[PDB]
Amino acid sequence: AVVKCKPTSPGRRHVVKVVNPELHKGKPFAPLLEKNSKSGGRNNNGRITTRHIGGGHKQAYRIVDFKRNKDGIPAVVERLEYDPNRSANIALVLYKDGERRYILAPKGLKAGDQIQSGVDAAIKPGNTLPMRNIPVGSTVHNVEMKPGKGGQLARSAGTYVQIVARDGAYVTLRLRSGEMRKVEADCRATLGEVGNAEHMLRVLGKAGAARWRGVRPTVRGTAMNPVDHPHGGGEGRNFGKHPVTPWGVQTKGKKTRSNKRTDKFIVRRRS
Amino acid sequence: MKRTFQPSVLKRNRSHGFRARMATKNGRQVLARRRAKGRARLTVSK
Amino acid sequence: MIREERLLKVLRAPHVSEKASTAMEKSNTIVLKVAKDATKAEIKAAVQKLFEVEVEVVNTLVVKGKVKRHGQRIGRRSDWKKAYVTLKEGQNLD
RNA sequence: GCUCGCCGGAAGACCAAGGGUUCCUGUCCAACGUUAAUCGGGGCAGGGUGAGUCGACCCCUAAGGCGAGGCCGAAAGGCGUAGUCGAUGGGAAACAGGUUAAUAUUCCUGUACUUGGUGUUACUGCGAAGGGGGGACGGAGAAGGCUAUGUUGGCCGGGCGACGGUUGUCCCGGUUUAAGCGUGUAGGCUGGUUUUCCAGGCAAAUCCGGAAAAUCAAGGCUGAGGCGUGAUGACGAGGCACUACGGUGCUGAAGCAACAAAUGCCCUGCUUCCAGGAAAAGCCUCUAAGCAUCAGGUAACAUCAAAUCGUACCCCAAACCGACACAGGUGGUCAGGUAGAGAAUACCAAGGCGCUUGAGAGAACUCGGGUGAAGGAACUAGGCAAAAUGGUGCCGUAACUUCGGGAGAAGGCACGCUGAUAUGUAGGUGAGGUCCCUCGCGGAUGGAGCUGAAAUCAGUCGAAGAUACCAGCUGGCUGCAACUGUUUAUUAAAAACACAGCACUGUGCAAACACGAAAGUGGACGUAUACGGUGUGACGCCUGCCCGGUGCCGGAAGGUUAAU
RNA sequence: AGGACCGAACCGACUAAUGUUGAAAAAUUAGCGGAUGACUUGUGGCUGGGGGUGAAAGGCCAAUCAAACCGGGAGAUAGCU
Ligand SMILES: [Mg+2]
Ligand SMILES: [Mg+2]
Ligand SMILES: [Mg+2]
Ligand SMILES: [Mg+2]
Ligand SMILES: [Mg+2]
Ligand SMILES: [Mg+2]
Ligand SMILES: [Mg+2]
Ligand SMILES: [Mg+2]
Ligand SMILES: [Mg+2]
Ligand SMILES: [Mg+2]
Ligand SMILES: [Mg+2]
Ligand SMILES: [Mg+2]
Ligand SMILES: [Mg+2]
Ligand SMILES: [Mg+2]
Ligand SMILES: [Mg+2]
Ligand SMILES: [Mg+2]
Ligand SMILES: [Mg+2]
Ligand SMILES: [Mg+2]
Ligand SMILES: [Mg+2]
Ligand SMILES: [Mg+2]
Ligand SMILES: [Mg+2]
Ligand SMILES: [Mg+2]
Ligand SMILES: [Mg+2]
Ligand SMILES: [Mg+2]
Ligand SMILES: [Mg+2]
Ligand SMILES: [Mg+2]
Ligand SMILES: [Mg+2]
Ligand SMILES: [Mg+2]
Ligand SMILES: [Mg+2]
Ligand SMILES: [Mg+2]
Ligand SMILES: [Mg+2]
Ligand SMILES: [Mg+2]
Ligand SMILES: [Mg+2]
Ligand SMILES: [Mg+2]
Ligand SMILES: [Mg+2]
Ligand SMILES: [Mg+2]
Ligand SMILES: [Mg+2]
Ligand SMILES: [Mg+2]
Ligand SMILES: [Mg+2]
Ligand SMILES: [Mg+2]
Ligand SMILES: [Mg+2]
Ligand SMILES: [Mg+2]
Ligand SMILES: [Mg+2]
Ligand SMILES: [Mg+2]
Ligand SMILES: [Mg+2]
Ligand SMILES: [Mg+2]
Ligand SMILES: [Mg+2]
Ligand SMILES: [Mg+2]
Ligand SMILES: [Mg+2]
Ligand SMILES: [Mg+2]
Ligand SMILES: [Mg+2]
Ligand SMILES: [Mg+2]
Ligand SMILES: [Mg+2]
Ligand SMILES: [Mg+2]
Ligand SMILES: [Mg+2]
Ligand SMILES: [Mg+2]
Ligand SMILES: [Mg+2]
Ligand SMILES: [Mg+2]
Ligand SMILES: [Mg+2]
Ligand SMILES: [Mg+2]
Ligand SMILES: [Mg+2]
Ligand SMILES: [Mg+2]
Ligand SMILES: [Mg+2]
Ligand SMILES: [Mg+2]
Ligand SMILES: [Mg+2]
Ligand SMILES: [Mg+2]
Ligand SMILES: [Mg+2]
Repeated sequence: AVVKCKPTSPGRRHVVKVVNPELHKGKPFAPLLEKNSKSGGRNNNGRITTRHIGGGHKQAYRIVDFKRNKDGIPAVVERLEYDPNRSANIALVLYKDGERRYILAPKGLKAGDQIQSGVDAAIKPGNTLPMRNIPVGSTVHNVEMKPGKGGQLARSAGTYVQIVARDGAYVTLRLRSGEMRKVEADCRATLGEVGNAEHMLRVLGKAGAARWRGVRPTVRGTAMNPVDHPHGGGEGRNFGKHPVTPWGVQTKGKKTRSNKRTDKFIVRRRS
Repeated sequence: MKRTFQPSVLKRNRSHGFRARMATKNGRQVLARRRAKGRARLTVSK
Repeated sequence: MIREERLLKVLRAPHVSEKASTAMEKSNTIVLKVAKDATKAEIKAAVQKLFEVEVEVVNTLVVKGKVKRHGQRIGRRSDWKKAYVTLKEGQNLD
């Protein structure tokens, strides 16, 4: 439920919260946590590789089952939890033999439902089965690219991938970007759209709310000196040049994909 | 005002001390230069 | 058992002082200048054998040497170690 | 020595960092000290730092560093696994009193505590590099219970007043006491217990996790403070004595209650929010190989051990960083009275100072202030600077608006003291007494005593009652930027940058991109509701025409065209 | 509840005066802004010079920055003084 905030102060004027009352109001499950130390966008050389990353609230990492290998054993869903590590909410599930794991929460999943992986699983939102067992034309998420590698496609808060075709060893997918990609028919996928679909309806409202998420401010390139950026300089506002990166690569329109290994897997590009 | 030398013995020895010089190759060449010049205090280290 | 040869090298000198004269008559504690690497057990073993007297406890402290100037040349005296050796009651020592 | 003045959320006290003998005593006055100096942080000599509990070391890890092999690289070397380092965080335990010229939670007196050794005695499943638990964690807010501490009364000791009065509802001073041990309270959390079973916890497991069934609602965990003990002690105003006038010795009364009360404690709580809040060991537990009456295990008692290093002194400063005995800078802890919302501010206590040139004179001029006739911005680039406003309560408050604001708009009234209501009210606190009780740190009832606003009425004083310090000038029009924020350390704080938003574009994951000869790493333990780049810059209404040029994207028939 | 309000600590530096061989190689005095947050601070770490870092002033990188410092080529070169 989106909640428009009342304008008691500027900085609360434009805030829309996304309030989900079903999330667990307690501590997360302690065995599945581990330390997630921040980086600041800096590699092992100490240099800033990717800009604008730094600060933000401390975040513990939640070990999430993407591989989803407990086949045959049914699992009931204990509660839904908030995950700071990702945009989608996660679900704490309890198998029959007593193991607890975290999965990505699908759209219609709530506390108390039963999920089950494996080939003999039913087709309800939550089950995970190889895509030679999933009917053509259904919406799945948490899709593997390689069998047993773990789900890599359609993991962000409201995404999903449709299965449009199958020719023997491959299935053809309609990715969320609109790209048509071939994936082997033995890769696991999880039924239904992924949960937190109204995540994109939030508006942060103030500058500090982006600093809470560890997003340092972005200085636009024309506000610099020519030693700093190709856009920099000028006596006033001058931009008489084609828009490039800080490293002189065209940005408005120039393609950058240079992977000739995976070109056989791409049916059509995005539009 | 706050001036540029704010001393700390721990930071003085980790940065300029004896074992910090002997750790790397160029730091060992620093101690070879000071021995060739004949320094009384070969490093920072007390 | 501390070896008998080391126990002869532990003790250096008695320390004469106003505080040493006070501790001998009130707390019954002698003040000794000891070797610098000597520990408390080595002092207690040395005083109980070389002076033939019963030691209750030994407290030690290291005296840092002063910086003096002979003429105009700077210099530093040696660090030495000081022991407050409390004898048991009834025991007496010169 | 007596006065005077100054600080007193510090200009007092305790440390860390840093310094390194500046500490204490004797002695010296050349140099050093912005003067003299008998003095000194100066010279010279001597003295001074005492730990099983404080701290370090040590056990443990964070960021990070190093890194066997390894991978990579002309060489140097780079990265990194197992590991091993690395506190600023986790990990056993001591308090009170006394004492030195100088140290004390270290010495002494008193009373404790912890962890290891060995050794007997009783007891017998022990065992890890493994499993589990615990350690173990955010911001904000709300009270409640307390204590530190203060005030008043009582109590004890002293006093009866240089000048009117002062045997009293008078004045002065004291009224202190710990860790530990016992009690388990306010209060917080929690359903217990037994059996059966179990694709989980890499194997195992009695443990944890999960299924059952049965039974009991009441056990457990945490917990400030209080009370008791510690304590017939210690401390204690004063006296009594000697006096090197510094002191030293001796003796010692009362040692209670009420009320107020923290930013400290319960509280690592509770409530709530989204931005979703270290790790590892100690500690607890489970078994694996192993061990089989041995080892080990816990239990009592006895005994032994607890090393080494630091401990002086300054530490918002004359001792540290500033070349100086430099209006600078410097993290933590302690937080008395009166007024006050207050850690503001005024004056004070404890405590510490008067800032290492003075003495006169009382010109111009400069510096920092005070007041000013009449006028009141005529000054000026410009009300720069000054002056003015200033508190609380109540009344009242416009355009406009995103309905929150504007707004403390503006403007005005009241304000002291005394008495009465009421010898102190409403309220707070809550004793005896009585009742009840699973009996206690219990529950009612009960109101003594203490504390105590605020208001009305009456009176009264001054020129003036928010009387000092303290403490908004206000309104009208308009440019720009939405805002809070940011910036040229040291002439520019702005309309510049950032910003939420918006859009374009790239990017299918071994992602684009970036740092790297490379290995790799960041992006990201993320996956197109994601990430990078670029422009614009909340919000409202909107964003028109041009693809010739320059880019970019798509095309592949022809022309042209490299090595070969 | 709040990048909410008033206001000390604390952080900052808008205006004026002083000072300009200063008390001070940027400070004092009287005002001033922020003051639960994009806050501030201790300790330790990491990024290195055509490199870092930069809410972007060509700012900052040890009183030095349109390419730091130190040593070396080195007695660079100087139709100039
Ligand atoms: Mg960015
Ligand atoms: Mg942006
Ligand atoms: Mg920007
Ligand atoms: Mg610019
Ligand atoms: Mg350029
Ligand atoms: Mg122009
Ligand atoms: Mg033009
Ligand atoms: Mg002792
Ligand atoms: Mg010692
Ligand atoms: Mg000296
Ligand atoms: Mg002295
Ligand atoms: Mg002297
Ligand atoms: Mg003289
Ligand atoms: Mg002189
Ligand atoms: Mg001296
Ligand atoms: Mg300790
Ligand atoms: Mg490491
Ligand atoms: Mg090697
Ligand atoms: Mg390495
Ligand atoms: Mg270690
Ligand atoms: Mg520490
Ligand atoms: Mg520690
Ligand atoms: Mg002292
Ligand atoms: Mg463990
Ligand atoms: Mg908190
Ligand atoms: Mg009390
Ligand atoms: Mg009189
Ligand atoms: Mg009289
Ligand atoms: Mg009295
Ligand atoms: Mg007690
Ligand atoms: Mg001391
Ligand atoms: Mg002081
Ligand atoms: Mg000073
Ligand atoms: Mg002076
Ligand atoms: Mg006060
Ligand atoms: Mg004050
Ligand atoms: Mg002076
Ligand atoms: Mg005059
Ligand atoms: Mg005036
Ligand atoms: Mg006038
Ligand atoms: Mg007059
Ligand atoms: Mg007049
Ligand atoms: Mg005029
Ligand atoms: Mg004029
Ligand atoms: Mg003015
Ligand atoms: Mg004024
Ligand atoms: Mg105009
Ligand atoms: Mg602005
Ligand atoms: Mg502002
Ligand atoms: Mg400036
Ligand atoms: Mg300025
Ligand atoms: Mg990678
Ligand atoms: Mg712009
Ligand atoms: Mg246009
Ligand atoms: Mg065109
Ligand atoms: Mg065209
Ligand atoms: Mg083309
Ligand atoms: Mg605010
Ligand atoms: Mg600044
Ligand atoms: Mg000021
Ligand atoms: Mg304020
Ligand atoms: Mg410029
Ligand atoms: Mg500089
Ligand atoms: Mg350079
Ligand atoms: Mg150059
Ligand atoms: Mg040459
Ligand atoms: Mg030359």
